[PDB]
Amino acid sequence: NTRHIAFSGNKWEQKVYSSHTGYPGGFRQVTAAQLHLRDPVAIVKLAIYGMLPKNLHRR
Amino acid sequence: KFDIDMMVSLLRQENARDICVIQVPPEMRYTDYFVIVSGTSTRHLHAMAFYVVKMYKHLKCKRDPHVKIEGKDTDDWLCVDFGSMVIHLMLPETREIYELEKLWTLRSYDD
Amino acid sequence: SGTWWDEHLSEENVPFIKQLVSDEDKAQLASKLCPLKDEPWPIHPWEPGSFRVGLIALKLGMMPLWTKDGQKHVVTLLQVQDCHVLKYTSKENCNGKMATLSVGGKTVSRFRKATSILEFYRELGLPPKQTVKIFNITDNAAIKPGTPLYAAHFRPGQYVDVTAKTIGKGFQGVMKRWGFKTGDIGRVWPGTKMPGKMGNIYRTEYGLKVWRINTKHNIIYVNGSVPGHKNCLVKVKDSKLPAYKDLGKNLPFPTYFPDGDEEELPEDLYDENVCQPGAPSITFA
Amino acid sequence: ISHGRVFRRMGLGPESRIHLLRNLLTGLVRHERIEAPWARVDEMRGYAEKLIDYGKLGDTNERAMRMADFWLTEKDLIPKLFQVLAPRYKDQTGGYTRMLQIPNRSLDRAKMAVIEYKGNCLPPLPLPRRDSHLTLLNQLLQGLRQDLRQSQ
Amino acid sequence: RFLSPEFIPRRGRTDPLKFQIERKDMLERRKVLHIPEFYVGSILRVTTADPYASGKISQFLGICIQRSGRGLGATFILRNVIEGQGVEICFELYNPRVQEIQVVKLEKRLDDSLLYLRDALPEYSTFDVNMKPVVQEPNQKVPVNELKVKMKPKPWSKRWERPNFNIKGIRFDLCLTEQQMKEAQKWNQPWLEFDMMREYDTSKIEAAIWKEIEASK
Amino acid sequence: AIQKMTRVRVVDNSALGNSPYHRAPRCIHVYKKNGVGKVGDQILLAIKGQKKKALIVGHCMPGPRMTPRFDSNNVVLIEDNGNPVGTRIKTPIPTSLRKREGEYSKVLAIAQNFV
RNA sequence: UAUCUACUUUAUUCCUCCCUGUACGAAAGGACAAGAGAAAUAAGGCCUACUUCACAAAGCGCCUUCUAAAUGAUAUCAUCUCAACUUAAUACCCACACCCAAGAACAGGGUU
Ligand SMILES: [Mg+2]
Ligand SMILES: [Mg+2]
Ligand SMILES: [Mg+2]
Repeated sequence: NTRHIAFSGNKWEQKVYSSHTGYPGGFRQVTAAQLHLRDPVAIVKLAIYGMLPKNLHRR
Repeated sequence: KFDIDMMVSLLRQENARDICVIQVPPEMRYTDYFVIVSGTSTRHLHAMAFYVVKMYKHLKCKRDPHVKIEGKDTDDWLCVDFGSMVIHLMLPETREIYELEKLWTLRSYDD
Repeated sequence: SGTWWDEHLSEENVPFIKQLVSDEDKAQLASKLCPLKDEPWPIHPWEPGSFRVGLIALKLGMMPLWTKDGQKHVVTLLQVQDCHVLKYTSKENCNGKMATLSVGGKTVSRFRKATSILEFYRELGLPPKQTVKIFNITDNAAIKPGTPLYAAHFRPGQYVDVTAKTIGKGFQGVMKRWGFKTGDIGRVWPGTKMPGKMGNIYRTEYGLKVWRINTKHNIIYVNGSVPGHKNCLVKVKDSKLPAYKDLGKNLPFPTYFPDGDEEELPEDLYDENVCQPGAPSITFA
Repeated sequence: ISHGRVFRRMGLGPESRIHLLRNLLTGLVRHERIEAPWARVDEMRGYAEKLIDYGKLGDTNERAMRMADFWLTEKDLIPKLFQVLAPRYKDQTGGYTRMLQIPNRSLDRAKMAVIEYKGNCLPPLPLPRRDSHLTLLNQLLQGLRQDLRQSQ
Repeated sequence: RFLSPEFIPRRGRTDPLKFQIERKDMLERRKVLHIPEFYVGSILRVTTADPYASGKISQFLGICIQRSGRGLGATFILRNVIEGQGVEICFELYNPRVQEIQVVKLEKRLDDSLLYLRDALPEYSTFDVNMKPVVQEPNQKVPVNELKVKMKPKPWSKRWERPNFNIKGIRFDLCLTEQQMKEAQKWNQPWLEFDMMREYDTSKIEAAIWKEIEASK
Repeated sequence: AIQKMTRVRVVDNSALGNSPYHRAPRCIHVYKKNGVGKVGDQILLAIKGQKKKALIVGHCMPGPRMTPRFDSNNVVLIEDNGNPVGTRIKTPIPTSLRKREGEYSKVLAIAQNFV
């Protein structure tokens, strides 16, 4: 049920997920709502992936 | 239809000041009918230009191409070309200096 | 050691195997000429929003083609040589958005293919095609695998998209490849334009008018230029351009079937604006 | 980009490639068998068969005698081309030469080739034979040919 | 027999079926319009419809100075000077807005391409517009007109003196020095006439094409 | 192609053209985005220290097929308002002036001949 | 004389014309949009013609280019609401030897 997450406050509209395709001009900032409409896994997935220890056991 | 008879109707109905046409023979592959017509002033020639494109556009011939008035910015000269015929609205002084009536009757027999 | 097919054959047995295998290729191409006297799949009418099959054609070359307004149109010929439907996969087994038809063209030697491919074509009952391209397609257009596709799958007036490998120019430098010739950035960005191998890549020309199809020799006469050299295989589908997304009313929807025998086609279909050869010399009166 | 470029570029120019090939062709009209490096040999093979097709146009033909006069640097070979080689091949229409590979040259390890003219007095080359018709696979296929003939 | 150059393909690795198709359309045009025998010296007059006049036709007369192009898209460019001005037109032989191609004066010049006439005297390029078609007899070879023309001064269109052009219709003696002649014999390439792999033999091509001609009849 | 700096053979009955002058008339500007003029474009032109608009009537590089190709860069003068300076044009003019968008009807009343 | 890092195939615009000299204004004035055109550039191809040339490669040549409303509370009216409610990416790609439109080598395609 990770489509049915619940952000507290205005985090649906304020929190931004920024990535970069390595090409020039390829900087892509996308809010939490838009990214939740793309893939309803990626918010919980990015949250966990940030919580884990930044090493090689992470993946 | 929009024939040269209808053009005589448009210009005598406007009361064009001076009329002289030449039937261009089919070899000299420009047009069939070569109309030379003068008027009062730039307002007159301009307004009768918009009148004759108004009547041709409104009249008939949808498949036939829309026709652009040439030389809207110049004062003395004005010219509009159709399928069969081409009208030249100008001034009789401009007619005196460009002497078109001599040319389309004397193709190699003039200056 | 590795072998090839010809290696251990005597002088007596080489043309025997050529005539044998060639004759079975002709018989297998000849047996598939009646798809409707066979047991086809249920033929549906055209629904608004459905896609149908494309083709694979040789690029024969170019020639001019004058329209009734007296303007040249350079036209590539595209011969359809032994095009057939090879496998249908539904959307459930594909895990794509849409069903797919695999279609292949130009019969090629059986002595020069991997054995998985020869088992594939053996079970299918066909001589192996050179290329297999895959078409995204709705459920309504799905011909049974093993059926011939013809030139009259397209009709004049239809717009079409063609994909082929571009003529490879090998390793070229910046002036030919890209057509030209920071400090604080201590590195070269990805996708920087540098020398490298030009051409030999798939490119698609979009929205090409079909001017004339020749039903006898199975030629398509398409406007302008198609990617690829002569005698190259192209993938000819109906155009995706959104100005041309609804004109599948008059096109034969699964595919054209000469086996249907209903109101058979002439030598060559022309578009309305094409000056045919044999017509009187055109006058603009 | 060399699509459809049919000629090897050789020697030290176009003129020099035509003089290299002319020396090889002269060598092969004289001796009727040549070892030379491979690319030079198949370039010259193209020229050699054409040269016989000019030899069959008759001694009395003026154009043929111009071509033979250019292409044969030793002039005694021009009677040979119009009375030995061209009468030899008056039956068959093509395939006057055969080319094989030698093992590579000991000196600089170049791909080597022989061309000879077919039907010459020299000892024959060890030609690559097809396998015997009496082998296992050839007898199975002979039997299969006998069955497909029994269909009629 | 005269087979017009547009039917003979240039060599290349294209498919013969494509020329089967082209020749089919070319003969289907030759039913409607009569394409006559003409060489690269002959004086032609061509009647064409005009895309700009309403179904009026026109006539251009001149010298065919080039017969380039093979297949259905084949051209010939003819030249004339009128009003002290040189004009050339590339005519497509199978463009369906041509109505007749009359051969005024069938004659062959010394060369295969008379592009040097751009640098000759304008008298060698002028012709009468209303000139009458000279009558040729039915059963005879063509009159090979030789006319070594006279050239205007040195800055030509191309260096016609160079032997890669093989120009024959020049009086070079009037308009070139012996030193510049011997300089022009530097670019000779004497071997080039003698290699047998550059020679494209159109003989069996001619055979299959004449059975294409006869079979279309 | 008539670019900048090209020598120009003026065909008119104009005073500027048929007057003798030590400099050949040559183009200065071409009124397209690229600086290349074809049959039926306007250019600036230097005649007798006088820049002057002009209209290209035939050039020497080949165009499409059935159109003519001249052996000079024939050019007809024109004034700023758009009516031509000339009165007669002797050298032939292509009919390809008829289709193009711009002032061409004024010039086609002047031609002795048409090619 | 390149050792290391990095890298080496991620459609716009002008003019014309029409709609229209209508909408809008009240006269002067004067639209949009969408459409047809012609150009130009960029991007991607291609050689039928033309041109440099000639089993081909090219361009000067041709082809293609897809926040605003209503309603409405705090503050019974109103109020666009950091009040709530309602309403306004497809395509592409996917299985020895000899010749090659494939190619620096390797690889690739073809060899019926
Ligand atoms: Mg850095
Ligand atoms: Mg070397
Ligand atoms: Mg030049």
